[PDB]
Amino acid sequence: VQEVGWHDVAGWLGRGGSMLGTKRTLPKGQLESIVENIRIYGIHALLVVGGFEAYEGVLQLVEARGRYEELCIVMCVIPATISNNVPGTDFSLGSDTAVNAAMESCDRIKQS
Amino acid sequence: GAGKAIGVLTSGGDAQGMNAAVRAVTRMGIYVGAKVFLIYEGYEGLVEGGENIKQANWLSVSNIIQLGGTIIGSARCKAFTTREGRRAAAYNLVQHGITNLCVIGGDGSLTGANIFRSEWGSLLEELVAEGKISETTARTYSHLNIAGLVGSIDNDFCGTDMTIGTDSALHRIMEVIDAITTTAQSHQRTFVLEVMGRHCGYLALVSALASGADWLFIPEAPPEDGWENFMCERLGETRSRGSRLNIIIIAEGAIDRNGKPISSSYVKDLVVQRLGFDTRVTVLGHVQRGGTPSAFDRILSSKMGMEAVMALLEATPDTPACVVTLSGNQSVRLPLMECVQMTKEVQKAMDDKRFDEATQLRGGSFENNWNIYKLLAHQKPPKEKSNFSLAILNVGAPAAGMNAAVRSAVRTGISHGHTVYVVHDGFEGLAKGQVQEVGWHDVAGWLGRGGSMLGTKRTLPKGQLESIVENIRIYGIHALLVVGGFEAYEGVLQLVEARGRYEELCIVMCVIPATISNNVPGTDFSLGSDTAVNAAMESCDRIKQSASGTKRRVFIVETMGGYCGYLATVTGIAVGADAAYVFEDPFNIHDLKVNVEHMTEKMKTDIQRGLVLRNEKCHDYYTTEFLYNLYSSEGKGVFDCRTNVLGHLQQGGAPTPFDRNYGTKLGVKAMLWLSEKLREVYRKGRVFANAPDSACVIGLKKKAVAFSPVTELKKDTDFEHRMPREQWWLSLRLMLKMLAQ
Amino acid sequence: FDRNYGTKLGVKAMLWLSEKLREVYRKGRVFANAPDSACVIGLKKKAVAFSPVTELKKDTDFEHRMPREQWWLSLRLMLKMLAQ
Ligand SMILES: Nc1ncnc2c1ncn2[C@@H]1O[C@H](COP(=O)(O)OP(=O)(O)O)[C@@H](O)[C@H]1O
Ligand SMILES: Nc1ncnc2c1ncn2[C@@H]1O[C@H](COP(=O)(O)OP(=O)(O)O)[C@@H](O)[C@H]1O
Ligand SMILES: Nc1ncnc2c1ncn2[C@@H]1O[C@H](COP(=O)(O)OP(=O)(O)O)[C@@H](O)[C@H]1O
Ligand SMILES: O=P(O)(O)OC[C@H]1O[C@](O)(COP(=O)(O)O)[C@@H](O)[C@@H]1O
Ligand SMILES: O=P(O)(O)OC[C@H]1O[C@](O)(CO)[C@@H](O)[C@@H]1O
Repeated sequence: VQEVGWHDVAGWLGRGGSMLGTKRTLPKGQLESIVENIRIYGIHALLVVGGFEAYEGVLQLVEARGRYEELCIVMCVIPATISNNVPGTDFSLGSDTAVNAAMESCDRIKQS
Repeated sequence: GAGKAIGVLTSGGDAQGMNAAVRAVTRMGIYVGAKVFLIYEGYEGLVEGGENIKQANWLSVSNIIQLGGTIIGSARCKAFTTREGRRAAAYNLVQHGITNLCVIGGDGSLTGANIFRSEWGSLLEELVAEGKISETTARTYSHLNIAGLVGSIDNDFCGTDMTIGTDSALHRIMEVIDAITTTAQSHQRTFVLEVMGRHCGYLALVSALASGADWLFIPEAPPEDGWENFMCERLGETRSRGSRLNIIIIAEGAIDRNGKPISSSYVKDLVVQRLGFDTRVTVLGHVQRGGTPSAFDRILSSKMGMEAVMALLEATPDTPACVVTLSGNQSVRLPLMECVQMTKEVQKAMDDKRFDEATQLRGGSFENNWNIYKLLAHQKPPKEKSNFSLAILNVGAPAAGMNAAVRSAVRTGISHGHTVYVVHDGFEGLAKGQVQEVGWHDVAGWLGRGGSMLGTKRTLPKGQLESIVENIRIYGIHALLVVGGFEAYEGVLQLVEARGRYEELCIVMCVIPATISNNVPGTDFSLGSDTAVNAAMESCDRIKQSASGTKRRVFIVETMGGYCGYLATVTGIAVGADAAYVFEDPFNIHDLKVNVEHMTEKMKTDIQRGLVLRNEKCHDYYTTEFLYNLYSSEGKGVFDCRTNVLGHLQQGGAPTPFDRNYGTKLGVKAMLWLSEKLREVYRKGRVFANAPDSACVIGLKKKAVAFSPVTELKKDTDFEHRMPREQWWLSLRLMLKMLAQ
Repeated sequence: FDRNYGTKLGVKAMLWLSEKLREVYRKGRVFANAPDSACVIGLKKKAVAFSPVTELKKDTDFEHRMPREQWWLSLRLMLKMLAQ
């Protein structure tokens, strides 16, 4: 974990993929370590932008509140995955680029 | 569904409750279409035969249910032991055409009955051989079927949870001991009471537990060597440290480690010699075998007699002899020889000094009760000194036995080293502070006081939830043992839903259901309903006596109980009411017309009286005034009617021994569970209980305790009518209806 | 061996089952709660033994469905040495 400033994220608008890096890991395997990092840094909100595994992970943190104390923390998901499969959203962030790439690939195949 | 005959007889040691069993057996047997014979004197009249036996109708067993003992004698017999008496009895039964025989009595009568069944065929062969009876009659009556009821106050029969008449004997013991405790406290006299109990100390343990007696003698746990010094240590410790009175219970079958009997006279001589405390000795004698049977004995005996007749009807010759008993709180049916031999093996192993083997053979419930009483009796020095905190509240209406549960909760909490607080006036008081610490001696002697000493209210928390949060923070409470009624359950539910926005309410909560209506969910018998049923029983008995005096009269009794009709149903069974209108059984004008018609027909017979109950809110429109007008109008010319409202008499006076013991048991058990959760969720030196498992209702399920969580139960309650979705006791309404013509 | 082993296990398992079933019958109803009421008949190193089913749980790999330790691991040295 590291603090971020205003200039630290300038120019990242036009870069594909993810700059911070992403994973398919789920919290409940390492939930104790997540609790330790939330306490040491004293975090008070998680804006978990991601795909389906983001939704499932936030669900696990919600039900993890029953025993753990510092997971009483505001959480906000942002659905971003090409498949457009997170619930509660019609268009997920980043599916349009995927449809366009599929469109261009199929156009080239159709020409062949 | 029957075209055969039944025989009913009581034998062995008499115990109040027999008359109710005979009434239920007779009326059920007639209701199915069989022929019932009343065998006076038990086995003696059975052998004698002739006039001692007579066929009975619906009215032969009327106006006896409220009497103790038996009306048909139960005289002990000897000739039935010899085969000459058994063949004479078989001749009498065949001459009356009895092929099914329900025997009520102890283990010895059942043993003799089972032997008589085992040789029935040979006896009929002998009777045909001598020419007394024809072969065709012997072929018609070729088999005998048996159903046994354990009528005893000692409660030693191993196959049964509760034997017929033991609870009423505990009532007689409690009447006597409450009388003694007055003079004992007055003159600082240590008393010695000698209860009954052949070779089972169940009556002694239950009386001691329900009375807070300072020492007990029972054969299941004989006192260790040199127990006299331990007597001196305990009695000196209590009497020096505030104990005005002291009570010593002694079963008549008490023994030592060497099996030698310990005389009550030895107890008196020891206490006088070693301490010089002014003291006396008393033997309750045969008072415990008589009196008006308690409501539990009437209801139980009626149900068990019904089930016994059902067993006789559906039994076959290949089926062995069976006894109808209680497991948990239902009517199971067990084979006879297994329970008899189990009882002989236990009693013999006790005689053989294999005390531990007898302890496991009897059942763990006895040992758990013995351990609970030992813990609660005298103060052991605590050592843990935990950091937790407790606030025990009384919520709802006052109900007999709530003081007992609060007493056990405090003392069990102290034994675990908590810092228990008592909050007066429920959630209303907790909002206004009114919190004080409690010590061990602060709650002594509250076992035998009815109502609630701390005070109770119907207030719910959500109106003053902010003030509750302030008081939880300032006192730093870490658990709430909310003993109370339905409003307790709803209040704890509000605190659960309030956890989402308040950090202070992340607190373990344990409900204890205590309210007369028996309407909290997740519990079968709520603490303090038994005293209410008994008070309703006594009130209706007095009204029934008044009605029988002025012939041709009916009474409309409006019992309490909220929307739940447990109280109206069970008291109707316990007093033989003509009906008990209840919300759970919707009725229209046609049912009331039918009930009036039953009353019109019944008024032609000898029993020119009636009684119909009504829960206070069993119907939106049909008020008690409406029923009074209907019965009087349509019953014009044959009888008149009067109305009564058993108001807060239902809450009863002193708590009955069952409610006293049950409160003590729920207090200790809820405290052990609470001290389990309360440390299982300990983290960062603080408690954080937020899962739904942390808010429960300790309740007596079918077999034993179960801790159902509040949120799961939320789907099994009707908040509008304030009662659970499904109650277990609806089957009893069938018995109530069948026992009326 | 499989016919003999099947026959011998069937007899001995049935005998143990009848023994315990007669042991736990009391007061007219069967009631089997202790862990010894559920076991696996198996030929141990020497002869037959009845291991409680729950007690074996600490020596079972439910991920891969096999015991933690197996006796036949010594045979792998046999296989490798007998080959060049
Ligand atoms: N070995 C037996 N055979 C036949 N009947 C017996 C036997 N033992 C006891 N009884 C019966 O028990 C009756 C009364 O004896 P008792 O033991 O005092 O009654 P209870 O059943 O209450 O223990 C006797 O009349 C007898 O019929
Ligand atoms: N209130 C009591 N009533 C009857 N017997 C008791 C009572 N208290 C103790 N005893 C008997 O004395 C035995 C040991 O006494 P106890 O109070 O447990 O001291 P300790 O901690 O040394 O065991 C107990 O097992 C019991 O048999
Ligand atoms: N007065 C009563 N009303 C309703 N049920 C009762 C009454 N007395 C006893 N019972 C039932 O019979 C059971 C007998 O309890 P007992 O053998 O003394 O052990 P324990 O109290 O630990 O359960 C009780 O648990 C209860 O289910
Ligand atoms: O019966 P509930 O609804 O559980 O509440 C307990 C008390 O409420 C009652 O209705 C009595 O009402 P009040 O005491 O307020 O007059 C009884 O059922 C009982 O004494
Ligand atoms: O000798 P009795 O009249 O049977 O009375 C004493 C005995 O009666 C009993 O009630 C037997 O039913 C025992 O409890 C008691 O020991």
